[PDB]
Amino acid sequence: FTVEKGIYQTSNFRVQPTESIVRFPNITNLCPFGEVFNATRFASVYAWNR
Amino acid sequence: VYSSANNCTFEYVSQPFLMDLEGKQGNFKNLREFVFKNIDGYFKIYSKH
Ligand SMILES: *[C@@H]1O[C@H](CO)[C@@H](O)[C@H](O)[C@H]1NC(C)=O
Ligand SMILES: *[C@@H]1O[C@H](CO)[C@@H](O)[C@H](O)[C@H]1NC(C)=O
Ligand SMILES: *[C@@H]1O[C@H](CO)[C@@H](O)[C@H](O)[C@H]1NC(C)=O
Repeated sequence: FTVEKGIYQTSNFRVQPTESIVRFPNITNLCPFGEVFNATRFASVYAWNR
Repeated sequence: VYSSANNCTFEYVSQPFLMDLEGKQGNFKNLREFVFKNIDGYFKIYSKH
């Protein structure tokens, strides 16, 4: 109950963030994969194109 | 280099590169190094001229 002159550490100061921005891509993107849906010929079901 | 292919999944085209088809017998002027690695199914290519 009695406090003398000096410095006493009570707690810690926390700067909580206010915003949360996340950006994985920059724009729309696509790598060539339509050849399996646009091939000259397809495969059968006994041996299908994985 | 081959006769024909049967079936596959991956086909990638890199950036265009120009070459000279003339062959000579003189001293070399460039050095090219390549490193090919295979970790957990991932092929790695490292190179510098
Ligand atoms: C992402 O797309 C924008 C708009 O096309 C472009 O300015 C930026 O350079 C791109 N970033 C890349 C390709 O890393
Ligand atoms: C296949 O080719 C046709 C004609 O070139 C095109 O209209 C179509 O968008 C392509 N893709 C699919 C999934 O049909
Ligand atoms: C298609 O390729 C897969 C491997 O990517 C293979 O297992 C399958 O047998 C192939 N199908 C044909 C018809 O060659």
